Amino acid sequence: YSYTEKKRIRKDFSKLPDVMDVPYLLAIQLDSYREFLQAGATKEQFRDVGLHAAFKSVFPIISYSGNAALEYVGYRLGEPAFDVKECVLRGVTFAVPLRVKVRLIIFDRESSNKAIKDIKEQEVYMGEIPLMTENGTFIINGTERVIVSQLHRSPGVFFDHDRGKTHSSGKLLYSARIIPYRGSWLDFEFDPKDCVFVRIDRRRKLPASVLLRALGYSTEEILNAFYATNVFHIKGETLNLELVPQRLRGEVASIDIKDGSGKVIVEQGRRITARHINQLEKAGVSQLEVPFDYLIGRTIAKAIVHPATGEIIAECNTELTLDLLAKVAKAQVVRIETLYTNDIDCGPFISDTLKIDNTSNQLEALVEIYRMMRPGEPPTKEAAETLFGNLFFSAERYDLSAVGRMKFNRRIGRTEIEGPGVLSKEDIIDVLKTLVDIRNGKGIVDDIDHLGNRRVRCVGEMAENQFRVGLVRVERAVKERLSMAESEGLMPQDLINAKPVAAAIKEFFGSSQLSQFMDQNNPLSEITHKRRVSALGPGGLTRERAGFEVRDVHPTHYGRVCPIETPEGPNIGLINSLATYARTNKYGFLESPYRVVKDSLVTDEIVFLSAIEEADHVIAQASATLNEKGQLVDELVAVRHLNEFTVKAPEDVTLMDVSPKQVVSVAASLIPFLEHDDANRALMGSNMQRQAVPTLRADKPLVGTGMERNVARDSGVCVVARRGGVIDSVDASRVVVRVADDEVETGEAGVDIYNLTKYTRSNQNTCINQRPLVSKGDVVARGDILADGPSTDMGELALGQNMRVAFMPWNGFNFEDSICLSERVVQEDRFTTIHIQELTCVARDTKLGPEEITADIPNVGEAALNKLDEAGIVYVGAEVQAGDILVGKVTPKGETQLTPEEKLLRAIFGEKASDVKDTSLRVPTGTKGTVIDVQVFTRDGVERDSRALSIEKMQLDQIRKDLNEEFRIVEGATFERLRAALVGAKAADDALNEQLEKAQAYISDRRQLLDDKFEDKKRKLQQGDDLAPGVLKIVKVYLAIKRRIQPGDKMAGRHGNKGVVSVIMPVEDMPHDANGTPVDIVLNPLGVPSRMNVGQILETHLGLAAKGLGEKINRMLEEQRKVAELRKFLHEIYNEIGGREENLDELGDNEILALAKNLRGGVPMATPVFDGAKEREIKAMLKLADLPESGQMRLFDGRTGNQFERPTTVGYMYMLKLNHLVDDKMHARSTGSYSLVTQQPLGGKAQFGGQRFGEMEVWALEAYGAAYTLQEMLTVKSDDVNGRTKMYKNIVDGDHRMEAGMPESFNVLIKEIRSLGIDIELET
Amino acid sequence: VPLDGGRFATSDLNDLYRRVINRNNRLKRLLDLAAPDIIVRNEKRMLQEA
Amino acid sequence: TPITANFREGLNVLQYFISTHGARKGLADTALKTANSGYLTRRLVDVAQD
Repeated sequence: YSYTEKKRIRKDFSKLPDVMDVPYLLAIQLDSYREFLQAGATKEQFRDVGLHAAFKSVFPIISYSGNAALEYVGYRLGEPAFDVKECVLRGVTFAVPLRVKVRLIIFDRESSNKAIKDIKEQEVYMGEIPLMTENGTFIINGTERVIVSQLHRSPGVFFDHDRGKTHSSGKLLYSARIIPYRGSWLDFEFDPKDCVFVRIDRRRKLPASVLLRALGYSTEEILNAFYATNVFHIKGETLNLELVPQRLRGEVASIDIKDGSGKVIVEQGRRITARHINQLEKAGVSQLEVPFDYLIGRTIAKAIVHPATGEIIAECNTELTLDLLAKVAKAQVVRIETLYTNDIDCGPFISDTLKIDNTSNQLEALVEIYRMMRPGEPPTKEAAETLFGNLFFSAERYDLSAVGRMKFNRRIGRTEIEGPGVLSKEDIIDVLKTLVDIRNGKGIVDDIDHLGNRRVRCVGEMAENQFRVGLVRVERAVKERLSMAESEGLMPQDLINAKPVAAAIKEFFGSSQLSQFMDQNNPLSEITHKRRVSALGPGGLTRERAGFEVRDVHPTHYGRVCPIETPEGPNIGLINSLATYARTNKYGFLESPYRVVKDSLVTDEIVFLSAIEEADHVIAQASATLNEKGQLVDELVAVRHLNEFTVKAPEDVTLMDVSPKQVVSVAASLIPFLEHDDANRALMGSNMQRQAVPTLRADKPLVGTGMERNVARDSGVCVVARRGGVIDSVDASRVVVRVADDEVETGEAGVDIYNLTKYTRSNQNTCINQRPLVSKGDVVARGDILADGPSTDMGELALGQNMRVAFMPWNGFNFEDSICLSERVVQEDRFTTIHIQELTCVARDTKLGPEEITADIPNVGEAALNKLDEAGIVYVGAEVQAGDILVGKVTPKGETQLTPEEKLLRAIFGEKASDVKDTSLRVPTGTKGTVIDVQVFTRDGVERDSRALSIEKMQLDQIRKDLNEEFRIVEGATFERLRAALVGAKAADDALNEQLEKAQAYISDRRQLLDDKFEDKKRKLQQGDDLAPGVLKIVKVYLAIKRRIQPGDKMAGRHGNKGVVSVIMPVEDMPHDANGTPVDIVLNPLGVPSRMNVGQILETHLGLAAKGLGEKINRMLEEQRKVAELRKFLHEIYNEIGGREENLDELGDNEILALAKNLRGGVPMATPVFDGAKEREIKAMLKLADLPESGQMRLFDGRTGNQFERPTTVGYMYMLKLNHLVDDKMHARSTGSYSLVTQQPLGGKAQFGGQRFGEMEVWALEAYGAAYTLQEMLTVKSDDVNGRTKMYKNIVDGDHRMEAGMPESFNVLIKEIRSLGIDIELET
Repeated sequence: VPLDGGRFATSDLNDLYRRVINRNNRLKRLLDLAAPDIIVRNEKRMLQEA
Repeated sequence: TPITANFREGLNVLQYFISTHGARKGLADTALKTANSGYLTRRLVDVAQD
């Protein structure tokens, strides 16, 4: 029971006990990047991921035709350049120095330990680490950025089953695909002619016999791997067959096998059965008589060379014919060799493909594969043999990660958990053995949608791979330079180049689709964007080639991936957020927590289960019948056995869920009564809370889900007290707390300054401020909330505001989705927001004349001189509007060529001619605001103007007053503790003098540190920034726009109910009750049946009891009731309904008046996403507040005055406001500027706004009988220079006429088609 | 069209026309230098590829 | 096994996961019909203009 909960208590209706608390919502980003840094310095550095792994693979350098070895000793991280607050204003990207220690080992290239030179030099500033902040955001060029996770395929082997798309051969499950981590991939496909074919990562077709010959195996060795060998001998009846009872199972015999010394087995035309199978084991016969006609279908395994003849009479792996017996009979070959064959099962599919290809020799197959990858190349035997061996048998250009070796052993069936990265010869032939088994009917194809086959990357894995591809470029350039140079002639620092390393980091944060801008509107959008994992980007499928399997949900997404949270639009299913209890595995898979269930009771042991291991155990439901003994009392409980939903017995439960909210995400955990809404509205409701704008007044919702408190602490906008203690002094700008003597060090105990940030320009042009909520004299602890950020109220997330809502069609204003508002919603300034716009100006360096920023400009009126200062910067606090100038920038010009019409104008004015033009920055049309801050930037070496000294002086004065204030607190604290130690002065002594000498030396240590903390800060402020070449001074002015709610704005709720305000009606026309309380928002009740959201109505009824009970508490305070009477009323609320009840633990007088004043505007209610209150509990709360349990009441009209016939539903609903203002949507333009090649109107400039007349707009006009209108908006209104000029003059005179003209878009096609040599007779 | 900063922009077609003009002048000046057959067949292909 | 409860009485954690299979497939089709119907009306209007 902390201190922040003593102000506002939220009643929860959760009836299930909590077993595991919600972990850190950003644990997947902090722990993933911590392994990349590895700040821990021990003897054995744990190398699993990060830059330490790349410094161990490419560390040894094998110099060609030389002896130069480089040994990497280690690395050391340096101190940051600037602070997190100084980098956002200067743009230093928060770089981190990278220092590496390399050892130069020289040798005489003699493979001996002679003349060994050991040079140890540590390189400095080799690279720049991003060094993200504590919240997980990256600061790049002063802009906040994040790194989203990537969901791609896991490295390994996968088998596919084509749906008869090759040749309509039914079902073919022989599509084998291997996807390694790095390098080319090899795929095995089956031809429609029952022939195996290997495919390299290129458009080609290679036979399976060439892959076995290139590996080194002959035709006889490869034939033994496909089919087993058999034995045969010619004795007795000219032959003897080795009968195997297992091979003859399921094979029809058309021959006589009556051998066995008068014992018949199978007659002619009899199918062998299980009864005939058992007849062979009891007899034990091994030799049978088979005619020579049956052996024709068989084939030999190896070549048959008789020693008496001396020549090869039968080739290896060749079919048998009638002439082969004639050669074998005369040779009398006692030993006969053949291969296994069976038409019932284990068909020889690969045996027929070996005879199709001419793979006679192993060296002939190596040059054939090299020709397929490079047609027309030189046919060299030594050159082609080196490239093939370095493709699938070398560490270069082929790297298999540890996550791929573990997955490859599980699919094949190997018992080795860890394997080598380079593929072996046994691993290549093992894939072909598993492919032919799935074709015969042994095994099934794998599924690509299973989470066990997918892998979720992190920010630490992408940074390590992008750093390795940049490190190999600097390692290769240093190898070609150090090998041809002497070790004594070349310095160790100049041997390596830091250009490819520093360039790879800059391009990763500026040219990658994953690294994107971070939307900063509300604390809910900050956590959702960091957790959001996408499937697009490098090494993943795009939006077009996805299809329908990737864009669908799989039953394995239970507790790992949110099924309901998905951004609508073109990318539906590709981007999906994680779950609440989602945790990454050791290899990179997703894991979900589960409880251990025994046969008698449920233990408290919580284990994290993977994806592939969840198919064995039976996962029960999160909510089940509990008899207060740990055993399920239900007769049937909903369980999941193998990716299916079915009821099972309670005696078969092995695992149980932790919480029902482990399936939904963080954004979906904030919608109350989610179990009553549809899955379609839950997806749209999760987007309305994401695009929310923080209002001016933050009000906590009356109904919540419980996750609104744990979502503001994890966000970085809230100020959390690190060290608990007594608040010494609090202000609107900073909060200073005094640390207690218990949780403090020996020196500098009470040193903690919390500086609250003011209104700054966010990424989405929204204000961000922090307000204190604690007073002086209140003790705090670790983890308490001192100040809240935007959209936060006392630690609870407050996106929008609440008001009285009704449900009735009011004069058709709420037609389909429109919302009708009253006048009190705009009079109280509830939805009034604050927008912050940034305007920047840069002083270029023209080739004509270089000039800096000067305030004196020619051709200006006296109205601009009063507002503009003498330096050239508008004062802070003026009402800058459209047409007002911000800074003064002169532009030199030449060759004016004054026309005679201009000479007359310059004479009637009297002023002299000025050639310098005025190109100063101004406010765009339709933008009005107030300047709140002005920032200036001066390059290094330039002279500071009168503006750079005004802000710099005010900044150091605030730091000095803040440092002297903290110095006064620690000064009085050291004297108070010293005066509380000795006895009082009246009228040992040596020990007290040492304490006085220690106190004199204590204030000297803080004084010596006072100047060091003040000298370096003055050094950073006086140091100029490294701007881009070609700029002299860059100034940035901020404008504050207070946009009020107006008709046309977009407003929505939390259940996916969008709306546009139509008319702001007065307070008299709104329907009121008998007491005289009018409603503010009127909705449309016709949207409930189609858009099925029952939770929206249950929220309105529950919201009435929250505000209804708040009026009784506020009215009870006005009667001056006793404190003992208020504690009874609070006990009738928390300790009456089912759920959590907390009371009888606070102070009598102090805490009662504090809760009664905070709960006077509504009692906050907590309703879980799946443990919500039933209908009987909602009606019980209305009975306590003396309200009708039906939730409906008849309202009186304000215009006609008559009472309505049917009762309407009233209540309080939490509404939001989306960032869809009409000021940025309304546009209009009559005449503007055009381009050069095509005389078309432009857009995107200061003045713009136009609609593109697409092709579908043309077919709509052709459907009518309109002909003059279609030709007007295609020839006259556009692409006509002389046409628009004469048309504009006809409108001013008052003559509506149109000329034919010529479209400018057609004259371009004529000139471009004539340069090709084609003649066009346009005139004719 | 020049833009801010003293810089200007050139279309991709200006580079193609420049490549075919300079190679045409290299062939227009090698008509009286008694060029052998080894180079008179390759200098024509430089213009055909342009 | 069907879903016994309804929207008023409230769905379970496992019963709500079943309704997501049909909802996501419905939201994925409305994003593809906008491209196929727009492509179908372009081929039919190009043959019925004259």
